[PDB]
Amino acid sequence: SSLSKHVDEGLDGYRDYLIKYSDRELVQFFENAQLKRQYGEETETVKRDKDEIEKPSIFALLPAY
Amino acid sequence: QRNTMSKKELEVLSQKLRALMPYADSVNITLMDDVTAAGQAEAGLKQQALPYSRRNHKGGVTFVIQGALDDVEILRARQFVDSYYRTWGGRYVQFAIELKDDWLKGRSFQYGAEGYIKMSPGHWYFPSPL
Amino acid sequence: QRNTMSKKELEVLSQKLRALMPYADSVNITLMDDVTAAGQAEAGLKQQALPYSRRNHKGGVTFVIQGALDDVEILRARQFVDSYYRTWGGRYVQFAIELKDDWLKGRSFQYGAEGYIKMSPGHWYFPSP
Amino acid sequence: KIPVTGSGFVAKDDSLRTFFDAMALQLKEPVIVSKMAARKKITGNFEFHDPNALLEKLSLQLGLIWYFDGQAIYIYDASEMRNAVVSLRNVSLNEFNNFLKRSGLYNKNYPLRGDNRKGTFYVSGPPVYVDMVVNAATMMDKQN
Amino acid sequence: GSGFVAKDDSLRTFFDAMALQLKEPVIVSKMAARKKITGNFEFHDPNALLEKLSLQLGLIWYFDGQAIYIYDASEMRNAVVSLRNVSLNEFNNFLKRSGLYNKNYPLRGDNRKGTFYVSGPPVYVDMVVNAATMMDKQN
Amino acid sequence: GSGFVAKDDSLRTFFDAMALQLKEPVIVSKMAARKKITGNFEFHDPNALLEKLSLQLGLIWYFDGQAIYIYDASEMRNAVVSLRNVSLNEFNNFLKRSGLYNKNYPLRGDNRKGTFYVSGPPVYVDMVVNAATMMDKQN
Repeated sequence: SSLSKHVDEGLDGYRDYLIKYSDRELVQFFENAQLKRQYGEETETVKRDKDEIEKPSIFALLPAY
Repeated sequence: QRNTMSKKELEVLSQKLRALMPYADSVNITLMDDVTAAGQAEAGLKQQALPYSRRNHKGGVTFVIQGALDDVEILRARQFVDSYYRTWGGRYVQFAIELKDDWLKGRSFQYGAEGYIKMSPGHWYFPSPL
Repeated sequence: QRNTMSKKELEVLSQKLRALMPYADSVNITLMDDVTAAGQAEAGLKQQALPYSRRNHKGGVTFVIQGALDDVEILRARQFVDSYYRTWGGRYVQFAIELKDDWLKGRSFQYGAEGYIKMSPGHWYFPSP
Repeated sequence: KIPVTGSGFVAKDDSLRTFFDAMALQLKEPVIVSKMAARKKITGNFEFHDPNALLEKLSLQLGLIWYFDGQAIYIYDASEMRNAVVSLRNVSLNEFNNFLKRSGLYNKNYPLRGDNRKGTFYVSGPPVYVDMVVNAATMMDKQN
Repeated sequence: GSGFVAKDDSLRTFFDAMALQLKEPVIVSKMAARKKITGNFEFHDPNALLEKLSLQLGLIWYFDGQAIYIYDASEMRNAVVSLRNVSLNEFNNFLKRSGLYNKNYPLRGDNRKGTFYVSGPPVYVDMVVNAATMMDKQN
Repeated sequence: GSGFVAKDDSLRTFFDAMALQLKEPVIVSKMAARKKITGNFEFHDPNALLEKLSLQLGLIWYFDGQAIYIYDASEMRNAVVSLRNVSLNEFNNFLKRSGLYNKNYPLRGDNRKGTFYVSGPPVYVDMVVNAATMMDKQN
């Protein structure tokens, strides 16, 4: 809870390396299947236009890379 | 109930229409009442069990028949209008039968003076008050 | 309201214009108001419901018609402009129809005092009007 | 370039964070929208002339809870409201309400439920309101 | 003048539309968010519409003063607690003045004793047990 | 006069160009460096342009006397800290006499007590908390 927000500051270069070389159409699949898994079937589908300011998680880049 | 002509100048119209129609020997002009032209159009539109909406305004009325009618309510509403046009003309009362689908086609909404359409479980649209 | 010729200076202009057209008998010169020439052009431009902007200056006016007009608005604009040019000519008032494309088609924007166009969830555009 | 005569905000599929940051000038404080309440979208022609009354109505039609702590405006959705119950060994509830009223953190929409001169009460609301009330209540008894 | 037209909603879409006529926000659980509803409704008396719908659909609801929690009926929990040095009448007098007294789910027990029984929604039972055990430790 | 014609800059090449009219360096964080801006800007009143653009973009800023820090609004943190043996009205005179007193984010609390509530930028909160627990250690 508290050490996970400390390791987030320590893990910005690896997330930026995984973003540059993973696929855009495949990270969006692992992002929507995670939201469909956690909250339910009535969850709004995430589209491409999040990519400007919102960053994907480390559990969606790592299978898609 | 919509003209202001006296007895003298109605003979001028009954002679300028006779000179305009050469086969006619004489033209007879009868003054018909105005509320019996719309009460017969409403009573005939009620016997066929059709949904309608009368719009009264100054100098003419208009009956609007909309919705998703079925196959018998189109034939029964087309046989009455063409039997009414033969006797009254399309000058005073106008029938507006329009076949259109379910408005707000599959959307849930909260109508009345503060309206919003629900495009999705997480999406709100705020048009004119539905 | 733009020339100050006298009676004799108008009569020598009529006698020096009659010599140029040999078929004519006499040239008749009438003076018209300068206000109704630019008034009929605006009263006809408001009736067709076209967006416009008027730029008054000395010695002529000009009307600018911008925007992403649709198909029927540039048919009514040609039918009015080519019917005004037949009556008055293009020496005083001139129309300038230029058509462009709309930036705010799928965009969300704020209008009013401090206007901006949000081109993206992470992009702002501050225009200078 | 932007031809409309009046003043207002037009949102085409804005996602409730870009929408409330546009209200963050008429409101004179910055707005902080949470992560779960930013998945909802809103579209339409809006105008702001008393946004503290507009935020209350849209927080009930959309389903949201909000809180203003003097520097910013926090916005969560309704399913993030948490509850707590704490006991004061040596100060009263009427003593704690004077600390909240004098400082300026007293919120009349989420009051404190309890007996007027006792030690126990029940607080519930947004997570930045509860985690301040619990932390100051257990940091005044250790001082006293 | 008002009203919702439900077409296959999910009881979280539905009850937020009633959250304006009711002056409090509504929190629907995730097991009671699976049931669905259709129909043309009319929100002119919502405190009786919520009571009629919670018995036809099968639900339990609790309003503490800030929000309206809605659970389905299979989430009802129960517990028995014993108080050492305070009786039931002063704890019920605490709830009558604190405004947390719910007449639909009262406290079952002897009127001047320590042991009693409580059952209701999981936000009401978890508050009543913690408030009951946090007064005897204070005494 | 002067100005800056921004064409798809990234809020770090913009606020460095404003950092000449502002007479201090500008430190933009990397979560507020992903937003972009474009347009012809004229710097003739920078202290009101930064105040207006922080609300139109959604930002928080702070000037401690040597530099101007700029974060986005979702990085604002808060804390409540207890002073055992020093009043708030004395600590607030320490901030007024030093130069770190910011009237946009003041200290909410009782005027003669030990507990208060502070919120603002992370460089202002982590200075006020550390200089308050280093004033309980001195007494």
